[PDB]
Amino acid sequence: ADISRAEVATLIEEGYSHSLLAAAKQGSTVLSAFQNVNMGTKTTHLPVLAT
Amino acid sequence: ADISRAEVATLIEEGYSHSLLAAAKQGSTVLSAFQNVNMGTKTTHLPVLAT
Repeated sequence: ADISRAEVATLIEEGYSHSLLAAAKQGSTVLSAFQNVNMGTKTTHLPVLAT
Repeated sequence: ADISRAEVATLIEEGYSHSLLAAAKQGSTVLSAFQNVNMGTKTTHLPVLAT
C-alpha cells in the first residue's frame, strides 16, 4: 500500500495569481485626433464660408 | 401610447456653433517678396542705365 497525491486531498492546495490579468484599454482615435465639440441638443448647425 | 421625437416638435431647439466659421486670410505674395515703395503721387520716374 501507498500514499498517492489523490490520497492527500485538500491538504494539497491550488494557488492563484493575477500576473496575466491585465490588459491596457485603447481609447477612440477620432476623439483624440480631433476637437470635441460640446452639444446641448440632437442637431447643431455650423455655418462655413462657401464663395 | 408614447412620445416620439417628432411628437415634441419645436419644444426641441436646434443648436449653433461657429467652431467651423474661421479662416486665416492670405496676403499678397508680391507685397512680401519685393520692396514696398511708399508713393505720394500717381507717377514716379526712375532713370536706369541703358547703353
